Amino acid sequence: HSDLTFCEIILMEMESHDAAWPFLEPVNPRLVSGYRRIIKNPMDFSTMRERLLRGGYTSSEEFAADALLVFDNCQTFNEDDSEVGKAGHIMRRFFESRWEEFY
Ligand SMILES: CCOC(=O)c1cn(C)c(=O)cc1Cl
Repeated sequence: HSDLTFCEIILMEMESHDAAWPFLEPVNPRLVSGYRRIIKNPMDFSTMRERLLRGGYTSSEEFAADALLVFDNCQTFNEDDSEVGKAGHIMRRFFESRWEEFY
């Protein structure tokens, strides 16, 4: 239980983060040219929220994979000095930091 209880804590903390704005909702491929072709497994905080709420995470490890996928996607599609890339680096370092000072 404590495993999934922390997942809620961190997801909430990511959702409300200043740098979270690129990752709150699925990327809209109609608005982002090339996104469909380049990113095979899209992921975002609202998708993780839906699954978490509907109980669909077996372990804290499955949750971490989705979180890391968000930031791997970010780094694959965006330049590191792009506005989205900069936000993703802040978010990625925030996640790894929060996650580790518990596990
Ligand atoms: C809220 C709009 O965010 C974006 O436009 C965007 C988000 N992600 C996660 C990307 O990888 C690329 C863009 Cl353009």
